[PDB]
Amino acid sequence: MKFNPFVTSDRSKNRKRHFNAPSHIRRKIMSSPLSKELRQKYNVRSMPIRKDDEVQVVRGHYKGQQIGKVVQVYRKKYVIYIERVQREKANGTTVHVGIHPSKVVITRLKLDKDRKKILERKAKSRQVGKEKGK
Amino acid sequence: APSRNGMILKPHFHKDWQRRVATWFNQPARKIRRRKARQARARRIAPRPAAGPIRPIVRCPTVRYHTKVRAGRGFSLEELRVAGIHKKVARTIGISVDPRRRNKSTESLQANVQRLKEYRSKLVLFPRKPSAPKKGDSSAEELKLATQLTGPVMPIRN
Amino acid sequence: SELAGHQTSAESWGTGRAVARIPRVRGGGTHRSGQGAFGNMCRGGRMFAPTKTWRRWHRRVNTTQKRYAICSALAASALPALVMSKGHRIEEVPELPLVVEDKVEGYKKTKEAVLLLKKLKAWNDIKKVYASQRMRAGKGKMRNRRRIQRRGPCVIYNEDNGIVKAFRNIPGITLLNVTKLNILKLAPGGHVGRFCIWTESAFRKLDDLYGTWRKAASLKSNYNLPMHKMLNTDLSRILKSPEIQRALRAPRKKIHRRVLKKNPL
RNA sequence: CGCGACCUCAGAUCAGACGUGGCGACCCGCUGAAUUUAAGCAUAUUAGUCAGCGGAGGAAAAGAAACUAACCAGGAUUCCCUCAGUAACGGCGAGUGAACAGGGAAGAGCCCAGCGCCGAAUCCCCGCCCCGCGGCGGGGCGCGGGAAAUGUGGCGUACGGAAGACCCACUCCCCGGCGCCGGGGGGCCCAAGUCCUUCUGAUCGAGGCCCAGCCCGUGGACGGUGUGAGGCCGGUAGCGGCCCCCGGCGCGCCGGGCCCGGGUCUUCCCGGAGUCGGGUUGCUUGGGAAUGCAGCCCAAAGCGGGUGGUAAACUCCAUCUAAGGCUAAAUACCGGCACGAGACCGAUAGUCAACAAGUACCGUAAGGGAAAGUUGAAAAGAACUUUGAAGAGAGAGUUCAAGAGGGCGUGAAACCGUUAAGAGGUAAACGGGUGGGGUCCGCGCAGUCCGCCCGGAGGAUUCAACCCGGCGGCGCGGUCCGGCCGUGCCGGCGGGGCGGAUCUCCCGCUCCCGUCGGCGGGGGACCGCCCCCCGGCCGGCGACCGGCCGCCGCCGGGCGCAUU
RNA sequence: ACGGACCAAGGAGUCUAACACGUGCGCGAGUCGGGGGCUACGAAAGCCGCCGUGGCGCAAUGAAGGUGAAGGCCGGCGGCGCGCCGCCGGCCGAGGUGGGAUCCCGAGGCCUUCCAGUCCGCCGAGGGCGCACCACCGGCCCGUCUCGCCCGCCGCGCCGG
RNA sequence: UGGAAUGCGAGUGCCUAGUGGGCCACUUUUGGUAAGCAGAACUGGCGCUGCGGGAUGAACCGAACGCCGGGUUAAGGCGCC
RNA sequence: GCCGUCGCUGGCAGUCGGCAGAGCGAGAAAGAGAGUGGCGCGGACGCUACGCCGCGACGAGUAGGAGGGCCGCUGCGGUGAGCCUUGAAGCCUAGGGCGCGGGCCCGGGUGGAGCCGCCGCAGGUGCAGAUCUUGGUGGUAGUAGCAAAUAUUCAAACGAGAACUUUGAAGGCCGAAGUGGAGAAGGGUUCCAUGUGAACAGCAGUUGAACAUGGGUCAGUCGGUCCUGAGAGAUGGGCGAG
RNA sequence: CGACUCUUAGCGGUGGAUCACUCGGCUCGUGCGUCGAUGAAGAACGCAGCUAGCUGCGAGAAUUAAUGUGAAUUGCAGGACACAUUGAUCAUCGACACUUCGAACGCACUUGCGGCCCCGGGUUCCUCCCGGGGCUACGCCUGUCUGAGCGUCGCU
Ligand SMILES: [Mg+2]
Ligand SMILES: [Mg+2]
Ligand SMILES: [Mg+2]
Ligand SMILES: [Mg+2]
Ligand SMILES: [Mg+2]
Ligand SMILES: [Mg+2]
Ligand SMILES: [Mg+2]
Ligand SMILES: [Mg+2]
Ligand SMILES: [Mg+2]
Ligand SMILES: [Mg+2]
Ligand SMILES: [Mg+2]
Ligand SMILES: [Mg+2]
Ligand SMILES: [Mg+2]
Ligand SMILES: [Mg+2]
Ligand SMILES: [Mg+2]
Ligand SMILES: [Mg+2]
Ligand SMILES: [Mg+2]
Ligand SMILES: [Mg+2]
Ligand SMILES: [Mg+2]
Ligand SMILES: [Mg+2]
Ligand SMILES: [Mg+2]
Ligand SMILES: [Mg+2]
Ligand SMILES: [Mg+2]
Ligand SMILES: [Mg+2]
Ligand SMILES: [Mg+2]
Ligand SMILES: [Mg+2]
Ligand SMILES: [Mg+2]
Ligand SMILES: [Mg+2]
Ligand SMILES: [Mg+2]
Ligand SMILES: [Mg+2]
Ligand SMILES: [Mg+2]
Ligand SMILES: [Mg+2]
Ligand SMILES: [Mg+2]
Ligand SMILES: [Mg+2]
Ligand SMILES: [Mg+2]
Ligand SMILES: [Mg+2]
Ligand SMILES: [Mg+2]
Ligand SMILES: [Mg+2]
Ligand SMILES: [Mg+2]
Ligand SMILES: [Mg+2]
Ligand SMILES: [Mg+2]
Ligand SMILES: [Mg+2]
Ligand SMILES: [Mg+2]
Ligand SMILES: [Mg+2]
Ligand SMILES: [Mg+2]
Ligand SMILES: [Mg+2]
Ligand SMILES: [Mg+2]
Ligand SMILES: [Mg+2]
Ligand SMILES: [Mg+2]
Ligand SMILES: [Mg+2]
Ligand SMILES: [Mg+2]
Ligand SMILES: [Mg+2]
Ligand SMILES: [Mg+2]
Ligand SMILES: [Mg+2]
Ligand SMILES: [Mg+2]
Ligand SMILES: [Mg+2]
Ligand SMILES: [Mg+2]
Ligand SMILES: [Mg+2]
Ligand SMILES: [Mg+2]
Ligand SMILES: [Mg+2]
Ligand SMILES: [Mg+2]
Ligand SMILES: [Mg+2]
Ligand SMILES: [Mg+2]
Ligand SMILES: [Mg+2]
Ligand SMILES: [Mg+2]
Ligand SMILES: [Mg+2]
Ligand SMILES: [Mg+2]
Ligand SMILES: [Mg+2]
Ligand SMILES: [Mg+2]
Ligand SMILES: [Mg+2]
Ligand SMILES: [Mg+2]
Ligand SMILES: [Mg+2]
Ligand SMILES: [Mg+2]
Repeated sequence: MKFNPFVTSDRSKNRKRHFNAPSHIRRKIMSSPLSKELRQKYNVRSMPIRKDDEVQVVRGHYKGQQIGKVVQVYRKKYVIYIERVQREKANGTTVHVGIHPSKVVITRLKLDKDRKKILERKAKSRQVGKEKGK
Repeated sequence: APSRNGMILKPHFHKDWQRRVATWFNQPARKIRRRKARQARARRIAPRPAAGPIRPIVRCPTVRYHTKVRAGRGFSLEELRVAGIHKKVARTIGISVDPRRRNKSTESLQANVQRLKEYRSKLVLFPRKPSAPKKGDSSAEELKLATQLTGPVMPIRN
Repeated sequence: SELAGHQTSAESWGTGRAVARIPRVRGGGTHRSGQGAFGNMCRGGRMFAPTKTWRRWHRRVNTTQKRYAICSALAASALPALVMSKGHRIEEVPELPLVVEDKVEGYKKTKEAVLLLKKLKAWNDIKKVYASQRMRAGKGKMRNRRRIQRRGPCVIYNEDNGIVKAFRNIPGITLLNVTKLNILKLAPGGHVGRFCIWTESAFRKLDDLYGTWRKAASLKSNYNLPMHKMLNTDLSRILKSPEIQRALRAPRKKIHRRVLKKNPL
C-alpha cells in the first residue's frame, strides 16, 4: 500500500504523466530486464534500454531465442526497433516492428563510461539494502 | 397558507442567504492545523508550561455565576505588589499581569497572593548563562528534573 | 457548478413566432444562436435543483447506541454460525473467540504473519480473499476503485510493536487497536460475524473497556453493558418445559375441509 | 541707490529618490437601486444588498476601555458555541433583530504630544581612509554643507512619573564584521517468476511448482506493456542510501554602543478644542422623548468630562479617561502557484471549452459565441493485374477481423433499396373467437420411471451371531470420582480496587503573641459496590466437561464360506 | 375545442432550514458533545466528565412589582359564647363517585364396579382489589373581585402574613 | 320476566389529500310568452361508470363490473337485416 | 372452477416413537387425572413461525390517500472461493418459455472487455405529449420552379466528353446621361501566368472573381506628410466622495 | 399474369443511438500566498530547412549560457572539420538577452515632426549630409543652484 501523501494513485493523473513524460523520463520508463547471466554478473535487475544493446524478444509474435541489436529507441512511440524484427509492406519494402522494452531481455550491454557508472550505482544501492535487512 | 393547527413561523430566509453559507468541511483540517501549532509551540517554549502563563482566580460577575470562580486574565498590580513581584519582571517568569483589574475585597486579593507565592515555589529558574549560575537561579540538581507542564498551571477549581 | 447553464444572456422570444416560449440564446452567426437555454429540458441548460455542497452529508449517532453496536458485533463474533454465515472459512480454527499469545504483537516480518495464520488455520480465509480479487463493474473503475475483494480476518491487538507492519501486506487483513474498536471494521456492510483474532493482551482489556454486568466500565467514564430484554432465548426449551406444557389445551390438528352440499330432496 | 539677513513664492533635462497601471477569491472606505414580499400599495421588506467609484495585504480591518456591569464583580482585539429568533424594532402587518454574562480558539503588549531636566546632548547629505558590499551598511577623519530653539534627541505617559536623601544590588545586553559544529529544494539509486504445461492474433488468462507453503513482502497503491500482472518496466515500502544547494541553531575573535537596577521617605509634575456638548436636518440602527454617522447653527469645563438603554431637576454612588499613535496570534479566501482526494458527471453529461475554444462565426460597437472524442495490438494504411477520362469497380494482398479501409469500435430507431412469403374495391390499424398457411421447436415417431414381492437363470471386496480395536449418543451412575463455576446464600482477624454532600494525626501559607487561631494540602476510620483468597449448603455444565462404569449406535479388522 | 408529421437521446415535487404529528432505536427525570480538546481506508473511528458551558425537559402564573402547587384526628391552653378563631405538643395521611381489560376468592361441580376421604389440576353464580382511559365531584398554585377577622416583628409601618 | 318489532359489534383519538365552476330527471316551485332559459326544495343520478335495451345519444329503462363453464332472468324483444 | 382482498385479531411448536402408544369437531362448563382404605427395531410430508394450513364473505372507480413489488435504472458497503477472450456489456431475432403486470429467463446471431445475483445504503432513478430541448428522417416530390431588361446561327480547333470554351464568319444589342475609358469610399490579392476540373459557380463547362503552385504595386515633382475650418482637447484654475 | 400498395422476415443503405473507454470537468481539502517606470497585465508584428493553426520564443527569436542527465530528435531530409571532459536529448534555471504599442514618458499617433550631447563615414577644420548611441513625460520629497517681492527688516 502507498502512504506518501504527495504521490498520486489517481488513474487519470498517472496515465497523463506517462503519455506526457519528457524525454529523459521516458528513458527510465523504457527499461528492460537483464538476462540471467548479466543479472548475476552485475547484481543489477533492470537497465534503461539503449541503442546497440543486444536483446531477446520474450513476448509476442517475434518472441524466440534469436538475439538482435537495438537499432532505434523511438521514445516518442515508446517502442524500440530490433534487427530482423521486421515485416514487409504492400509494396515489398521492409519495415521494423516496434517492441516495448519491457517485453525483451538485454543479453549484452553497450558499455561506456556512463553505463558503467549507472550499473555501479544500482549494484551499490542494492548491497546497502541487502545488508540493511541482514 | 396556514393549514389547520400549527405554529406561526418566520424563517429568516428573505435575503440572498445562499450567497453566504459557511460550510464546515474544513473543520477536521482546522483541528489538525491548530493541534500541529500547539505541539510546535510547546516544543519551541520548552520546558516552559505549554498552557501558557499562570492565570489568577476571579469570580464571575452577575448573580447567575458569582458562585463560581474561574481563570482571569492577569494578576492585579496590587496582588503582585503584595507578593513582592515586579510587574515588568513578572511576565518574564510566566506570570500574567492585568493592569486594569481592581481588588475590591481582601479575601480575593489574598487568595491570588497565595496563588502567586505557591507558583513562585514550584518555579524552576534556569541561569541566563548555563555556565554562570546566579543568585536566584535554581540549583543544578533541580534543573535536570525540569519537565514541560501540560494543562493549565495550577488548575482553578470550585 | 453554480454557474452551469447560466453563463448566457438567453431571452424568450415570447409568443407569436410559432415556437415554444423557452428562453433562447441571443445574437446570430453560430449554431448556438436561437437555441433553448437555462431550463432543465434544454441541452446545455441548467439541471433541475442543482446539487449543493451544503447537503447534510454527516449523521450524529448517539454514543450509547454506537457502543451498543460495538457490543453486539463482538458478541456476534464469538458464535461460529454467525461467523460462518459471514462467509469466513473458520471450519478448522481451534476455538472461537480465537486468542493468540501476545508474542505476535512483536512480529516484524510479513512471513511470520503468514505462518501464524497458517498454524491457526486462518489461511483459508486469506485464500478466499485471494479468490475474490477482481475488477469492479461500473464507473467505479474510472474513479480509483477498479479492484474489489472481500474482507479477511480482523486482528485485534493491545500494543503495536511491529504487528501492523507485519500484517498490513496480507490482503483482507484488518488491524484494530482494542481500545479504538470500530463498527465499520467489526461489522462491514452492517452484517455481524466478522472473523476476529485476538491477542491475549487485547482479550484481557475487554472487561475494562466495556465493563461486565456487575462491574461498570473502567476505561469509559460512565458505561455498562446493555441489559437483556430476554434472558433465555431457547424458545424450544421454554415451550417444551413442563410448566408451559401443563397449561396448554390439547391441540386441534384436524382439518375440517369444505363439505359439498348435497340436496336432501 | 547699493549691499546683507529672514519670510513667502518661483524656474531648472539640477543630485538622489519615490507615486502612476494591473489582478482583485478574500479585505477596508464610499455610493447605492429596483425586480421581490406585504396576495393591491406609498412606510416597511428586498438591502446597506446588485450595479458604480476608490485603496490594500498575505491576510486585511480591529485592538490595549472616555468598556461591561451593578456581581462576593469582570478586564485589549478577532473568531467559534450559546445567549437567541431572544430584549427590541415594525401600515406593532409582512417582516426584521442585537448585546452582556458563561464555555472554548488564540493570547502581548506598548509609544508620543503635553509637564519638566539635560550646553541640540538630535537628524540628513557630501569628500577622504578601513571593512563589508545583488537588502548601500558599520568604524574613522573633515574650522565640509544643510535641517533643526516656529523644538531634534535621551528620561518619561495615567499601570502614575521625575529629582534628591538613605539603605540594598549589580557586569551581561545589544550593533557591524570575521571564523568553527549539529528543517527545506533538487538530483541518482535500492525485493521478488517472464519457471513448467496450456488457451490466444497477442496475452497480464487457466493448471502446476515435495514436507510446506513457487519467490518477495516495512513493498498485494497505481500506471504502463498486444487480455485481466505483487514478482516484465516505472514505481510502491523503508528512523533506506549517496550527491549538491539553501536555511535554522550553537561556539569563539575583532571594532563598536550602554554605563544601565530595587525598596522607603522628602519635594515636585501630571495631559490631546471649532473637539466635547447642545439644537435642528438627513441618513442609519434592535436601540425605542432619537444606536451610529454627517451637514449647518450654537459652543465648553477642569474635584472636569463621558457612560450608567424613558425626556427632565435635585442628590448620592459606580466605572472609565474622548477628541494623537503602533501591535503578532487565533479568523477570511469561487483570483494566483503547487499539490491530494471523491458513494460526483462520463462527450446532448461534466466548465462555454476532453479536440488548432473564448476558437470559428455574428454584430459598427458594447457584446454574443458553437459544433467537434474512439481504425488497428501493431500502419502492417491494400503492392500488382484489369475496365473507365476520372470518380468508381473486379480480382489480389495485410490483419483474428476491413462483416475494423483513413469523420474507419459497436452500429439502434425513424426512413429507403432489393429479395422471400402472404394478401389487397368500404383508408389503415385495433379487441374476442376460430380456421388456413409458413418459420422453426420437441435436438419427437411403437413411448415413462420407481419401490416391494413371485419365478428362471447366473456372479460375489458375502449375511446374521460372536471376538478385538476406535469413535459417538444417553445415563434419575436410583446418590462414582475429578474439574470449571453460580449475574446464589452463609463464617471469615481474610488480601486489594472504585465511589461517598459519613466522620477525623501530619504539613504549606496566613492573622496575633516565641504562641494561638483561619484557608489549602494528606493519612486514618466508617458505609456502598466490585475483584481476588479461604471454609459449608444448595447448583449448573443445553451460550459452560474430563476420567471411570453401564446401555446403545456406528465404523475398521477378524471369524463366519452359504436354504444367509 | 387546443398540442401531436415521424425516430433517437435529454426532460419536471428536489436540497437546506423551521415546525407539527406518526413510526423505529438508545437512555430515562433526565438526555444530548453537535463547539473544543486528547490519542492508504482515516476529513473516519475512539476517548473526555472539574470539558454538560449550554439547549430542551424537570413549574406555573402575572403587564409588572412579585408570588409560586393536599389535609384530617387526639390532648392542652387564650379569646368569643355545646359551638367558632388563634397558639402549642402527639397519631394517621396524596381525594372521592360511576364505568373499567386484567388479577384474586370460591356456593357448587368436572363420572367409569360401589362407598369414605385425600393430592394435583380444571369450569363456575356470587363477591373483592381495581390498570390505562373517560365522565362527574372535591382539593391545591398564580392573576383579579367581594366579604371579613386575626397573626408576626431588629425597623410598629401608607409594614409583612 | 335487561320490560315493543326488526337488524346490526361498537366507542374513541391523531395526522390528512383533493374539492370548494357542477349538471340532469320524477314530484314541488320563483321569474319569464317561452327556451336545450335563469333560480330553489327532496330524492336519485351523470360527473367518477362500464354493461343489456331505447337504431344512434353523459342523465331514459334494466342492472352496476375480479378471470371463466353451465343454467335462468330484467328492461326489451321474436318478417329479414 | 381459479385469482386476489377482507374477516374468523381462526388452526399448527404435538415431528410429545421401542425412556413409543398415536384422541381433544364435539349439541349442552370443568380430568383420555394421581394414588390410600373398605419372532421383527419399523412407522410419508411438514415448521424460509416474516412459515404453512383451514373456513366464510366480498371485488366499479376520476381527483386523492395507502400498501406490496423475487418491477426496472445508476453508484457505495458486505456477500456469491459469482460470471467472463472456450467470449463481458451492447445490439438484432417469423426461436423456447415464465409472470395478472411492471418485466425476466433461456436458444441463435453480431460484438470485442468487462459484468451480474443476494443483504443493506444512496439517488441528477422510469416519458407520448409540454406550439418541450438537441440531433436525425419522411410524405408533400422528381413536385413549385430554374419566364424582368429584343438573339442567336454556321464551320473548325482542343478534348473522353461541346447548346454554353477558343478562333473565323454572319445576325443583333448597349448607342457618348453607354453594357465605353478612368477614379473616390469600401474590398484586400479578388490582379497576372500556369495547372485542375474533387467541392462551389441553383443546367453544363475543355470555363470562372472556384481550387492549386508561383509572381506582381519602384516617385524631391502624384497623394499623405504641413495649414487651419466646424470642432475636438491638455496645462493654470474651479468643481468633484471618487 | 404483372404493376402499385400493406404486413412480416433476410440482406443492403441512411443515421449515429446504445454500450464499453476518458491525458476533461466538477466538488472538497492542504501548503504557499509572488505583478509594475529595473517598464507589469494586455495587445500588435515577427521568428523553424521544409511550418498554416496550436505551442514556444523576440532580430542571440520552436531559442543562448550554465547546471543535472547521459545517447537521442524524428513526418522527411541534413550532420556543419555537430554528438560521449570537443556531451545528443530532455529537464532544471541562478547567467545573458528580451522587436512595436501599452501606466507608456520628447511632441503627436500618420511607423509624422523635433531638440540637446557624443561617436563614426562622406571632404576637407567648422558648416553641411548620412548612420549609431545616450538623453529630452506628469506629480512629488530631501537637498543644490539661479531668481522674484512698494513682504519684515539691518547697514548704507
Ligand atoms: Mg392543504
Ligand atoms: Mg449542462
Ligand atoms: Mg453498465
Ligand atoms: Mg535630476
Ligand atoms: Mg405586492
Ligand atoms: Mg401576488
Ligand atoms: Mg405590483
Ligand atoms: Mg436597509
Ligand atoms: Mg458591488
Ligand atoms: Mg477600481
Ligand atoms: Mg492601485
Ligand atoms: Mg502583493
Ligand atoms: Mg478580549
Ligand atoms: Mg431557546
Ligand atoms: Mg394593522
Ligand atoms: Mg435590516
Ligand atoms: Mg462573552
Ligand atoms: Mg486556550
Ligand atoms: Mg516632550
Ligand atoms: Mg490606560
Ligand atoms: Mg522492480
Ligand atoms: Mg494492466
Ligand atoms: Mg499462472
Ligand atoms: Mg500490474
Ligand atoms: Mg502469482
Ligand atoms: Mg522498485
Ligand atoms: Mg521512498
Ligand atoms: Mg491618550
Ligand atoms: Mg464625536
Ligand atoms: Mg440612504
Ligand atoms: Mg432601516
Ligand atoms: Mg433612567
Ligand atoms: Mg491600527
Ligand atoms: Mg460529442
Ligand atoms: Mg459539452
Ligand atoms: Mg450525440
Ligand atoms: Mg450517453
Ligand atoms: Mg458539444
Ligand atoms: Mg460513438
Ligand atoms: Mg481498438
Ligand atoms: Mg468483426
Ligand atoms: Mg469491427
Ligand atoms: Mg463511431
Ligand atoms: Mg463502423
Ligand atoms: Mg410480393
Ligand atoms: Mg387553449
Ligand atoms: Mg398542430
Ligand atoms: Mg428518455
Ligand atoms: Mg417521535
Ligand atoms: Mg482521505
Ligand atoms: Mg336549471
Ligand atoms: Mg371535473
Ligand atoms: Mg359515486
Ligand atoms: Mg351507471
Ligand atoms: Mg329512439
Ligand atoms: Mg352465462
Ligand atoms: Mg377496485
Ligand atoms: Mg421483429
Ligand atoms: Mg480494444
Ligand atoms: Mg447520479
Ligand atoms: Mg420522447
Ligand atoms: Mg415542372
Ligand atoms: Mg431569370
Ligand atoms: Mg466604366
Ligand atoms: Mg479597366
Ligand atoms: Mg451547376
Ligand atoms: Mg482573373
Ligand atoms: Mg475637457
Ligand atoms: Mg427490408
Ligand atoms: Mg511561418
Ligand atoms: Mg545550452
Ligand atoms: Mg548537456
Ligand atoms: Mg493627419
